[PDB]
Amino acid sequence: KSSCKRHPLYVDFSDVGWNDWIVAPPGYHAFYCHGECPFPLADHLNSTNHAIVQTLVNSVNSKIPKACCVPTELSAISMLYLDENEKVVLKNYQDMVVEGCGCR
Amino acid sequence: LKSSCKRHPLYVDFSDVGWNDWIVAPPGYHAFYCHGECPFPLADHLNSTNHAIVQTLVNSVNSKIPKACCVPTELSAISMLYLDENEKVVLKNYQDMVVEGCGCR
Amino acid sequence: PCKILKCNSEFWSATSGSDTPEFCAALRSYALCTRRTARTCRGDLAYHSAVHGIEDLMSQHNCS
Repeated sequence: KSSCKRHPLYVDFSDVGWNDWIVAPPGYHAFYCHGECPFPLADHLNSTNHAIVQTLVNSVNSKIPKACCVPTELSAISMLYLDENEKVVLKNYQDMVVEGCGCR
Repeated sequence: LKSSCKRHPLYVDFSDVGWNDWIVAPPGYHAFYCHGECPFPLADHLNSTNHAIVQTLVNSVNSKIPKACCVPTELSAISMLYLDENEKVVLKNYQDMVVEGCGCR
Repeated sequence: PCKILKCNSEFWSATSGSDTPEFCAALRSYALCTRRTARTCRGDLAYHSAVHGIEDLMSQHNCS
């Protein structure tokens, strides 16, 4: 089974219905994190002490789930929406793009 | 049907994981863990990132994209005792040891 | 200044909880909460996720 790494994901706002409020852009590359968090985890700069302990505990007791593969580095994006009396508004939305993954 | 994202108990016994070979004190500790579904809604209440919202929304349209994952979003530190080469008791604070809270990411 | 944080936490009490058990009256009231803070949430991501989510539970549970 594949390890924790970033995967591509382009979000088309029309496909999720957010085209009803987002003027620009039509979509964007969000990415996503997926994959297993196995022994050892330290090879990941991003893997918290808990993520290590949980994974170690999991190797002794299977009933305790492994650490999870999630974004640990994110970037922001600018988006355009409409104001009252249909004026354009620019807003920066944070944690929109996965720059990196890690076990947590 | 399937349980939501919340903290669960977990006591880690260092002897059970073999870390008793280096940790003098404590014998174990309450680490906790996060588990559960991240379904609609998620912001502040379940506490998620804009990405976790987008990923979850995308998932509701395309099942092949996984939901946001339930993970610790608040962690606390613990003091631990070990021996150096002098075989003297050293106290070290280890950060991100205890889950204080969960959320979707 | 966007009140979905209030609205989302208030519905995350009624549902769940404790389909239709008995309503839909939790979905009717949450939709109204959004419908009111509508003007203070034009550029809010969760607000639009909320409004988009409510719609999906409305058609599945077949209320109205």
